[PDB]
Amino acid sequence: GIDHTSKQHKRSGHRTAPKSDNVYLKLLVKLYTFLARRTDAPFNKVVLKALFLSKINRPPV
Amino acid sequence: AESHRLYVKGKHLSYQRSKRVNNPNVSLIKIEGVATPQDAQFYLGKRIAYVYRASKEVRGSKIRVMWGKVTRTHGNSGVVRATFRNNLPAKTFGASVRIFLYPSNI
Amino acid sequence: MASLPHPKIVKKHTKKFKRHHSDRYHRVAENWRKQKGIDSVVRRRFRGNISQPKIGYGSNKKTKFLSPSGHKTFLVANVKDLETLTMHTKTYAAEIAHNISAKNRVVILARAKALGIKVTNPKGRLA
Amino acid sequence: SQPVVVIDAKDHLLGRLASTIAKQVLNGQKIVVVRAEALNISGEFFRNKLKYHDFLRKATAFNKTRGPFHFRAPSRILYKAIRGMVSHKTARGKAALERLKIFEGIPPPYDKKKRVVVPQALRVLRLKPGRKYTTLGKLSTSVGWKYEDVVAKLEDKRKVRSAEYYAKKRAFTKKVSSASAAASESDVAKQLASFGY
Amino acid sequence: SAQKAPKWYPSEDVAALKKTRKAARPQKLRASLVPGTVLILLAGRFRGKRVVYLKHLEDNTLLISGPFKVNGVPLRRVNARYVIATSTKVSVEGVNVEKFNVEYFAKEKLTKKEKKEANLFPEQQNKEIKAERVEDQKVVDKALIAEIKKTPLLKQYLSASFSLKNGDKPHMLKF
RNA sequence: GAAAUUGUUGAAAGGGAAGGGCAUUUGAUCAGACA
RNA sequence: GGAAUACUGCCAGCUGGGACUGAGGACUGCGACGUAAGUCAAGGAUGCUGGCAUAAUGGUUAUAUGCCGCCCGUCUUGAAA
RNA sequence: AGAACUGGCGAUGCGGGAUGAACCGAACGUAGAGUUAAGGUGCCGGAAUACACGCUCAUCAGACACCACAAAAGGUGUUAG
RNA sequence: GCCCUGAAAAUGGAUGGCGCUCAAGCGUGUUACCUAUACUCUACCGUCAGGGUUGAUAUGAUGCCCUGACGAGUAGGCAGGCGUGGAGGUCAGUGACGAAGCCUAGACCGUAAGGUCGGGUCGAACGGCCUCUAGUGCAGAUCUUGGUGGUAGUAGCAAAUA
RNA sequence: CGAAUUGCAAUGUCAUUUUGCGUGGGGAUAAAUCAUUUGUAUACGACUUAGA
Repeated sequence: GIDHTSKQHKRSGHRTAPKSDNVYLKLLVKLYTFLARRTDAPFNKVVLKALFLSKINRPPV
Repeated sequence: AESHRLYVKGKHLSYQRSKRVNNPNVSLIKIEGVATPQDAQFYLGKRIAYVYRASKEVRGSKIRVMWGKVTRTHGNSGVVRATFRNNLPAKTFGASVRIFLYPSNI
Repeated sequence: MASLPHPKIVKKHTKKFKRHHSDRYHRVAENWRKQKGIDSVVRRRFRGNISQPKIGYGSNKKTKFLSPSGHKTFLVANVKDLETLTMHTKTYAAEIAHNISAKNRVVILARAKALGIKVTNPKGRLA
Repeated sequence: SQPVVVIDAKDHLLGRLASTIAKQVLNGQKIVVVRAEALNISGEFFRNKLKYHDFLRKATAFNKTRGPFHFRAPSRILYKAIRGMVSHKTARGKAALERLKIFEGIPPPYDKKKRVVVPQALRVLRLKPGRKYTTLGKLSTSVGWKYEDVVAKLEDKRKVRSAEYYAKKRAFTKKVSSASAAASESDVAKQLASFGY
Repeated sequence: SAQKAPKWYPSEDVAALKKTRKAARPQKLRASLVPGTVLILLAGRFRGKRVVYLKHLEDNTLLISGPFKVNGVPLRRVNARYVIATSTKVSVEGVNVEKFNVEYFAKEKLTKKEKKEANLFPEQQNKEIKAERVEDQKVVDKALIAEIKKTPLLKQYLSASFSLKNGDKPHMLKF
């Protein structure tokens, strides 16, 4: 067997889609996934990873 | 005159096994005249048959044959392992199987 | 109908996975229930004892839900349900429901013989 | 290789026979063992006697008809040794131990049938010369056998009835060798001698 | 509505194979299989028979003819594993066999698919024998018999049949 | 009109327990036509 | 004084037999052989032949056999107890 | 009975130690082929009644650590020194 | 060094058993051989991670595809799911030409919870799907109620004169 | 003298006990148990005896 350094089968503690069911947020996710995949920019990625956020980590400005 | 055989009579000794547990997927065959793994290597690949008499007459006849083949050698005294299409029934540990010469190297 | 698109169906552990001590007590059915005990011999996975279910036994994704012919089953109740499998024919096969009237078995089968659909239970209430 | 085997047990060692028998009979060969009163065993007589008197000691206390049946005949001592070497409690050991037929002396059926010898158990080959060995007839008699003086009265008749056969056969074949030696000076034999016959 | 459909019913029109890269090349035989050498069959109708090897056909097989006069076989083809190749040879340079090939022996039986219901001798080309094979079998053995009748005890050896005796240990004896 | 429990019939086995797991023979049954 | 052989090691040296596996499923790539076309054992098996259309073969089920298999739930350091 | 460092049992099956909660090996998806561990190859028991130098013959021999026990003192029994 | 005396315990008994004596014992050495759920290679499942794809195909990117590693587990946590009684929508759902239920060492699917089919029986209502909601799933509690067994055609029906 | 065309391998059929059916050539013509009975016996069965 294998002597383990790491906890096995460990999820990354980030979220990769919104827990919401707002279809008009699913769409912007569909959009920024595309613009983060087929682009060399990090602004898109930041926005993507920000759309997933909860209401306390996504506060009013 | 009498003699018509093209085969080599051997015995089904047992199954492959450890102590206290067994593998019926593999059987051990004792060939008559064979005494070492060198001079058993002639017999690898050869075919093996276990004939038995049944009751029903199916596709013609009352006897039925279970076919298989030799795979390799067992340890230091002329025993070989054999594998069959359908493993042997364990009522035969002491049964005369017949090894042919069918795939030959001569 | 002919169905020549599927590869060598194989089934890991084609037994039935009976409960423990269903063979001894009658109340204890054969529907599987996991032994949560502490001094057990199945939760502990001894030798000579029965085999608990796992995901290792899971069937291949290309040969799941496929009947040995290679079709997979669709439960039908009328002709409207068949007429969806007009096109998905070499993959799907129809199973007429158990609550269907004999008057309505034959019309379904008469439509299936036309559309080339393959039914799994055509000898149900032949009358 | 032969369908049935007939083992003369003179000058043999018991536990070194029985490991050959108990495997040859488990692999499917029928064996009979004959002249078992002439068996041999390691160790001095008093010692191998005490190793039986410490067996007779072992009997089921609450009823001794349930317990270790101490057999006094050589044919049954050997069978004990073999039954121990065999899983007699299954249908494989059972089936094997019915392939065996052990006797004291040589009865008629196996009288006129050839006998053999297991060389990896002969006391001669195995044991050191100078060691003491014990004979099973003397032993069985000392632990309660009864039929020693019978076997000697029968096996002697066997022997004098056999020696005459041997002399008959020898005084027949001495002329077969002469009339086939008188016929070995032709091409039929000068040609076979090149093939190796 | 006794069962819900899958969400889109994926269609599965069959697609093609990948371009394989496995090819055929000529077979490589043993050292012993020299034309003219005696063989010993091991299976079939004529098992036990000693015969003579002639031609490596192109269906991956071996042509033989035990002389029909002797041992009772015609020209036929054999799988080369189900034989033994003895160490006795003959001069075969007197015969001609190039007429023989993988279609000389080929049957064209019209009873190709109906062996399962027509089973009581339907009389569809299954008995006859013709003068087109006997002439080849005659011209070939009339030339081969001669080299047999050079040597002694070969007309008699091919006439015999191979059989294993009791003290025969095939892993030790030299054919 | 369930089950425990019970009778009759039929099949089968059965040396101081029975039942179970792997593997196969034999028997019973089902399979599928690939017409 | 002149060799061999052994022992240990190396070969991107040749060669023979046997066993298990054949996953993937258009093309695209790395390479090799070839004047070129193209061919190849090079990003996972093809060909030829025969047998069967049902006791072929497979599943279930019963029994026989070889090996293994202590009665569950619980408290417990520890339960077949 | 009570502390220290570590490893384990608990919560853990598997091959071995006959059997054993803890020892040796080694940690578990379902399967197939190959190779090994610890332990073993007279038979039960799969595997050499193998090879080699010796010691021992016991009228309670002796034979897989944990482990299931054995001493002081003696013996011209024998072997070597 | 080996062996022996020293060495005595109570049901019959344990190098595991048989048995072993130039060992099948002891010490030591050398090769071969046996075999685990361990190691190596391949297939399959699942989880985790990293990637490619809104070219645009069934507008789906919830999926599809490529690669690699991994898998023990009580108490316990979380996730995805099977199932039951009733509710709102829906299949213009099944049904007296037989619903539901019940029996079925008859069949299929699913790792599995479980679902589906055929046969027999029977006689009036019942389901799939998206969702809502709970008095929602039992082998156990000296559990509750009801019912039935083995022991068992057994103990035993023998004071009071007949 | 025939032996091909089991078409390139598919035990390729013989082994030996047990049972029955009939065919035809013979051969021999009974005891035990229950019930009854005795008591050298006995919980019941059993044992021992007698009965044309």
